Amino acid sequence: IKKQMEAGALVEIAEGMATSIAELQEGFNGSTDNPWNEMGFRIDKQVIEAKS
Amino acid sequence: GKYRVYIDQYAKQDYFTVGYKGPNEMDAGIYYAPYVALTPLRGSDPKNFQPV
Repeated sequence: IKKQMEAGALVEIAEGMATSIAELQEGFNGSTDNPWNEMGFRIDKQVIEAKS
Repeated sequence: GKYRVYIDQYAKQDYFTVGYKGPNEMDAGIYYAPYVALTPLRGSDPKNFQPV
């Protein structure tokens, strides 16, 4: 894939959402399938014991 | 002298209607009893946050 990008066949893109498919997300006027994208966070511990 | 006239905006062909209405409210021929006036309601579905 990295070889293809150098040749210009594939180029990275970052686009927005069309203002007609963005206003109606998860319901509203007769929409059927358009879930939002969400986030979150996890938090975990780490133990340690001494020796002699 | 006697009669009171009200114009029918959305009249069909040419009709004129005569009717009676006594001073006492009970002498009407048809009763229009309102129970509760317009009760406003507002909300927002969390699936899309769009006001309703």
